[PDB]
Amino acid sequence: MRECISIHVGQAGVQIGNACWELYCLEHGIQPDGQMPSDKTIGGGDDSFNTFFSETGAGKHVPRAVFVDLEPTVIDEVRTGTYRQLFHPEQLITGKEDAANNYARGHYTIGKEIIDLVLDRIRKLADQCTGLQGFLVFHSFGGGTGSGFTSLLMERLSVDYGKKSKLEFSIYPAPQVSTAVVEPYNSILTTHTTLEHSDCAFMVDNEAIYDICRRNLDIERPTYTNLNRLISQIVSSITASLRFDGALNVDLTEFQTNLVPYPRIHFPLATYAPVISAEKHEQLSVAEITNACFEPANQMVKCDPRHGKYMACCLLYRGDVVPKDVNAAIATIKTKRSIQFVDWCPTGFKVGINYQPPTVVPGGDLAKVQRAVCMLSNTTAIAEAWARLDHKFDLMYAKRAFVHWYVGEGMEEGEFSEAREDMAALEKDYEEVGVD
Amino acid sequence: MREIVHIQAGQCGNQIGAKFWEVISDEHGIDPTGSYHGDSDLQLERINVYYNEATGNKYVPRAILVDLEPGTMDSVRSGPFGQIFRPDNFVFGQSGAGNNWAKGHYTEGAELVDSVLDVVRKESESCDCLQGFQLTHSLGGGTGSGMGTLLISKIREEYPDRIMNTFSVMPSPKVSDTVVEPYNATLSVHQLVENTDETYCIDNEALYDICFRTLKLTTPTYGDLNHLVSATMSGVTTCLRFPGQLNADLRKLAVNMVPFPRLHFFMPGFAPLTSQYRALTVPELTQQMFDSKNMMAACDPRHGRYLTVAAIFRGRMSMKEVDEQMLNVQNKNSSYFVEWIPNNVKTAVCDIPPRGLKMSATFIGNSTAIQELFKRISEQFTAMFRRKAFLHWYTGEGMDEMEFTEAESNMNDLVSEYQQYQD
Amino acid sequence: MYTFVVRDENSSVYAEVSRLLLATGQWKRLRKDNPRFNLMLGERNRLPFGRLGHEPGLVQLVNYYRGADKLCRKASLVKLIKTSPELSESCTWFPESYVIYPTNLTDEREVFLAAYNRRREGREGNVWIAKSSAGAGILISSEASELLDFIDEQVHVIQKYLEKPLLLEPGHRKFDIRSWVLVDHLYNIYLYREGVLRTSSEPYNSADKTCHLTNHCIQKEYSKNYGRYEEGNEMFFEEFNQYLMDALNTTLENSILLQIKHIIRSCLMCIEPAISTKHLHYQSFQLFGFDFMVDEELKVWLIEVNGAPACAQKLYAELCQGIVDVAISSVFPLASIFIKLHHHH
Amino acid sequence: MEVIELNKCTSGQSFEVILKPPSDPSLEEIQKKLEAAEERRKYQEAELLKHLAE
Ligand SMILES: Nc1nc2c(ncn2[C@@H]2O[C@H](COP(=O)(O)OP(=O)(O)OP(=O)(O)O)[C@@H](O)[C@H]2O)c(=O)[nH]1
Ligand SMILES: Nc1ncnc2c1ncn2[C@@H]1O[C@H](COP(=O)(O)OP(=O)(O)CP(=O)(O)O)[C@@H](O)[C@H]1O
Ligand SMILES: Nc1nc2c(ncn2[C@@H]2O[C@H](COP(=O)(O)OP(=O)(O)O)[C@@H](O)[C@H]2O)c(=O)[nH]1
Ligand SMILES: [Ca+2]
Ligand SMILES: [Ca+2]
Ligand SMILES: [Ca+2]
Ligand SMILES: [Mg+2]
Ligand SMILES: [Mg+2]
Ligand SMILES: [Mg+2]
Repeated sequence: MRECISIHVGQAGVQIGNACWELYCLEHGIQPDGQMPSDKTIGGGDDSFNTFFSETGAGKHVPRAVFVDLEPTVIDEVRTGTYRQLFHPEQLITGKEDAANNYARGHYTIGKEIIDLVLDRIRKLADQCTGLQGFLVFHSFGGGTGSGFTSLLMERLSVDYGKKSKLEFSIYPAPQVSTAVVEPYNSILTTHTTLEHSDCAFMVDNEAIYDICRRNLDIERPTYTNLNRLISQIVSSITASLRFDGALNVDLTEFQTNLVPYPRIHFPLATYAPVISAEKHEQLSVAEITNACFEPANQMVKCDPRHGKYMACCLLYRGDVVPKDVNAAIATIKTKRSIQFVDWCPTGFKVGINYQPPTVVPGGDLAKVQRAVCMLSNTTAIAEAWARLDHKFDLMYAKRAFVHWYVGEGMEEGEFSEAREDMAALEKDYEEVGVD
Repeated sequence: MREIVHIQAGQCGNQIGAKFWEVISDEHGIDPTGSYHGDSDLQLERINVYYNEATGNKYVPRAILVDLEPGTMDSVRSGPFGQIFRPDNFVFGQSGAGNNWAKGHYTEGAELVDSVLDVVRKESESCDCLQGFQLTHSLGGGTGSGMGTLLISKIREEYPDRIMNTFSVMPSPKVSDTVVEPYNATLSVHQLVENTDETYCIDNEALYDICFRTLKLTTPTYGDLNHLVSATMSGVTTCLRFPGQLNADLRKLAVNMVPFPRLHFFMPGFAPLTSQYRALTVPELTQQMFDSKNMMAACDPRHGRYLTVAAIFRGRMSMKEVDEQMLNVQNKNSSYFVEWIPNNVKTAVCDIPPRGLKMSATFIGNSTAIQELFKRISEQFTAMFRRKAFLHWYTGEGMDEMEFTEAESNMNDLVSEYQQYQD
Repeated sequence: MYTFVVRDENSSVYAEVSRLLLATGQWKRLRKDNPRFNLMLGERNRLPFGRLGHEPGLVQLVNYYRGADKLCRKASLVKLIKTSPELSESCTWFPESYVIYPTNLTDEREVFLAAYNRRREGREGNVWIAKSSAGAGILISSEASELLDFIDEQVHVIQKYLEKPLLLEPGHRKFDIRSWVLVDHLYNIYLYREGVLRTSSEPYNSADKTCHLTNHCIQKEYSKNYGRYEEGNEMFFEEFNQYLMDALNTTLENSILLQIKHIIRSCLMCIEPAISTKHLHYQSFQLFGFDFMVDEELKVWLIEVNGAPACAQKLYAELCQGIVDVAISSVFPLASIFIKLHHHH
Repeated sequence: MEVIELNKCTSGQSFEVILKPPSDPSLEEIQKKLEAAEERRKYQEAELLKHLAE
């Protein structure tokens, strides 16, 4: 058994992390006070769920997580929340004044004064791990802390844990729920400095999650709570192999091996199905949910894979699914869908099935389903998200709009063009792989 | 608790500031004695932003009252909410400023500024996390204009890493006290350009027109004008005084609203403005919110372009419909929003409406059309300065004609800076 | 009050469409860089499809189908027909074609020569034609050596030249048929009722490319009989149908138009899965120009498909109005000249 | 077409289906950048105080 440490940075990271660990406890039968009745090995054990939970002598299962935010308001919710008993206070790190949606403020000015404290707390959880695989980092692109401080943390982690893998869960900015105009700046800045330090990053576009909540859950004006519930389901499907017995994606290294042949192109596209309103149902079959994995309306990032190429593809099923039905659905899909792989990669799918059906928070918006699937595909079409982000960056930076806020924090104007040039190179790489 | 320190200076600043504290005290359920008698926890959730808590569960406004004359502050102390202010926070002289910027900034104000800074230091020392300062004042007088900008300069020196915000009343010949107001306003504006992060430009010409043309007040008074300012000030600070996600603090507001450091002068708007029990639909609020007749700067928005816009909706209403209407306004009038700042319009909704209204909307716009306001002041300034008229009032306080020439050039530069971004 | 932007100033078809939209008083044109638009008349090359459908509260429509270039490129069309089971290499309405890459750069040089030798040995007609997508440069020869050497001198394509074309009388001249097809956001296939025949003004000689190429520009530049028979070497369906009845005792519908409609459906239905915007965050429509060849046996052959075609002068007003009616107003209603080719989605 | 590496356990099973064969900076450097940014802030603030002193 090898442990994983979860790091949640900023409001988006903390709130999403709070929803994920709530889902983890429900899936593993862990009560809010930390007691796990099904865990017969009291105070220890090397079970699959122990990769995410440590055990005390009193039987409490403590998540291997660190919560960091430059403002105390959001983390104070966890301190007095339903699962406040899970985390000891050392895991919750809060500042006083946040990054004010300013990458430079979160990276240089305020991050410099708290970076050592965060690492020391991380070191405490690392000392409890017999073998540490790496870290899972949750953050937003647009926030000052989520962008600026995450990039600083990623650099230090590569220094102190050079042999450990690092995976990202990143929230792509969407104007419908955005809180700052400079989010395109922070997104590109944090991507530039984190690109070499991340082995695999799962981007979630708030626009896609927002529309899925409206379209499929009949939510008129989705809130962060609605968005995070859906996001935690996708995250749970992705990390389920690390927490349950299985043979696919059993460790963080396998994610890079199965999804990332080219290190820079490490942004797999996530597609989830089915999303069913609890207020509403005809249960969908294996073929129907598998076919929905190729509908853009169900993707975490709105893009068209038909006009890109695939480098890898994993199917993660939860519920009543047998391999025979998966293969039959795949055969039909190939005869109706435009699925183009790169010539230097096999045209196939890695399939993982967990018999336990997806867990839903009681009283939530997602209805219980007999079977669900999350598809992780490394498609060049996801570069459309970079193109949108880069265009907005170009519009503002041409006039130097808002640049003085970053320069005032000690950042140099050249870093803007340095980061933009890196994004331009990244866009070029995607076009070479996916376009003839 | 991200505290804000409030300062009101001069006759106009204290009269408007007093009404403002009266308005927000009612919203937060604070009586004139400082006791809380509300019925919702949203009122007290961010009460610490503007109020200190004392013994006996009392709430004392974090406000400092400044004037070179005692008359107006004596009225405030004897006013409705006079007893709620901290007695030691009344800092006043006796000489006065004579509607003279030099007296407030150089001679009379200089003698009193240090004692004001002592009160500011005392208030700041007891802050867990100080956001910055907000100042209410007029630019046409001597104390608010002259001593107010001197206070800003010295506050910035002692607190360089804090946000400086002002509600600044712009003089107008329509509602005027002395002919030297263009002189005082021009001198103050340069100070604001350098030493403030956010300035809400409130034009007495616009306030009078709204009272006369819209509210149907044939003989508006200063009290009537201050009614609009109180309501506008309450609306613009709504995101600061109640839980929310957008523009919840001074620095985040500045980051969203100020693409260039010197272009930080905002046009405020309020809706509805009724001369009264009729319910107002969300589409009606949005149209009136963006209507020039509801603006407080007496500038035509169609004469320029919006760099950034902050919208605040208050009351119980369909947030889905609010998003639709806001998107409709931008899409139907996209030509008036600069395309090089994508998604430059941010909308916030607060459940608690203002007193007497089921719902309301507050508009904060950073428009290049504000240059019309500075052009008007510059023309009035030059009309007198070219003949050196009334300069002796200022040269008698030690000022030189060169300082007036520099102020004239600085404001013309500010007008030119707005012009380049409007094309 | 809908909004639209113009990003292709050289489009004669959509210049009229833009003019008609403004004439309705309900469409407002924006700057070409303004993102808050309902309709985009995008540019031909590198249209930013990835930035469409991401504007909240805006239904966005564009006048091109992403991925349609597979059907509107010389090399792409040949590859699509051979590799698509819906069309197969045994396609009967498409001339035998081969994609040949220049030697200075898969390729089908050896495959092309294998079929060429069979015709030479079999005494059959062995005349081929070479062309590319970078031309105004077309070579017609009966010797394979000249064709290959010419290409080496961009990617070209070689296909069998129809040595027995249908020749109009009087004149003994060659011609080609242009059909305009509109595909809306629902992927309905609308065929404009009015077609044109770009005829050659010189007698056909099977033993000079003036009488072999039906290009309007070539006929108006290298032909000395331009406009002799019909105005601008353009014969419309009304006249051509009358000629078929008088000369061959048949109608345009039965002899030719049925095959044309069949070919249009086969091509568009083949690529429907790859380009449909049925479940996409933005919607697409596009106007296509199909060029057909008719042999002496009244058999219709497909030459190429144009993604950005121009319309006949007399037909500009009617066709552009139809575009606004069924393609733009269908998605943005305001305050038939087409034939619907029904199919299975 | 081909199913390979079929692994079965109590909680589920996994496999692979193939349809077609194929055809860092050091801590010293990090601190230098952080300290360089902090120094630029001090220089900018010092100039402001110099301007206010005048
Ligand atoms: N999906 C989701 N997105 C969120 C959530 N909270 C914030 N965001 C997004 O994150 C972006 C803003 O970043 P934040 O995380 O709020 O900022 P921060 O990391 O706390 O950094 P600061 O500037 O110091 O506040 C916006 O685009 C929001 O849409 C959340 O709970 N769920
Ligand atoms: N295989 C073939 N058999 C007979 N004639 C052919 C032919 N290929 C081309 N042609 C002749 O050459 C002409 C021009 O060919 P092509 O369609 O490639 O030119 P182009 O691309 O310049 C026309 P447009 O762009 O206007 O559709 C045709 O109109 C036809 O007369
Ligand atoms: N809106 C408003 N404006 C005022 C009020 N009192 C004065 N003014 C304006 O302020 C300017 C005079 O400044 P004033 O505050 O009286 O001078 P000070 O006391 O020395 O700061 C003139 O342009 C007046 O129009 C008031 O109560 N409300
Ligand atoms: Ca155990
Ligand atoms: Ca590494
Ligand atoms: Ca004195
Ligand atoms: Mg935050
Ligand atoms: Mg006065
Ligand atoms: Mg052509």
